[PDB]
Amino acid sequence: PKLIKNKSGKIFVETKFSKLIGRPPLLVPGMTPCTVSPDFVAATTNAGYTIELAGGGYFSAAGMTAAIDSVVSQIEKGSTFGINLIYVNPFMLQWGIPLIKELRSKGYPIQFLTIGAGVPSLEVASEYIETLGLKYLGLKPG
Amino acid sequence: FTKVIDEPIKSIMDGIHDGHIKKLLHQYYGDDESKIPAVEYFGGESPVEDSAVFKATSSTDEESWFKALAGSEINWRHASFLCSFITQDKMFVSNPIRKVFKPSQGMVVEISNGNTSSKTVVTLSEPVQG
Repeated sequence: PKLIKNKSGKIFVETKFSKLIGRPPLLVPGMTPCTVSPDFVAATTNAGYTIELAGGGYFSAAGMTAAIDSVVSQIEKGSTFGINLIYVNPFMLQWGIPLIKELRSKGYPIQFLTIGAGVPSLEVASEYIETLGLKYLGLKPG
Repeated sequence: FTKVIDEPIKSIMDGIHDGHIKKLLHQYYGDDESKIPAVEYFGGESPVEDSAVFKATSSTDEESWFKALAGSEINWRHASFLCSFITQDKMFVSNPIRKVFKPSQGMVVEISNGNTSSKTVVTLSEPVQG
């Protein structure tokens, strides 16, 4: 680990994850129901720290889209946030992965997708990596 | 460590970050912020000549081409030729500079005043009407 600074003088902890994301190497993981709130996700993003909007409190693509639109409205220009999905419920993935692909096609600031409670198979992970077009893919192995 | 109630996420994460920064500065810099390297912008780095003329061919490697156009020093040119996405009104889209400067046979890019970021100019020329 090292230290770096920008023109504004803000000191960043130069570390591989921080170098990739352009932000400090600290993140708020997807938490049902904590990160479900669009307000908390927007507040963390405005604070300048990675955060995952957890899908656990959303049971429909329309609901998650409304939450994502609320987060986008609440955050500043150029800001970004991730989305967290649980692998144990196939319904969650079936309504979420197409939604993430569609929102990324529209150009939504979905920096990354985190998969918790299970590691996707090689084929599923490849499909996510290719189709979603995210900056990086988070996986929570156990 | 979960003691103080209603501390904003900004305050908590900034406290952790400044703790890490202070400890790193004390240990591997000696409590001197001047030792910290400075870059124009910090981010977008994947985990994996004042006057220059570059030519794109069929077999030219796109990543090497974009690295050469970006240059070594971190600046707006670096961001333009390596940043994968640009920011729309509030949305993220592919980088038009990269899409335009995608290498192909016949493209010649002349970079002038590359050392000076303020005065740096990149001119891409292609065969037009022969």
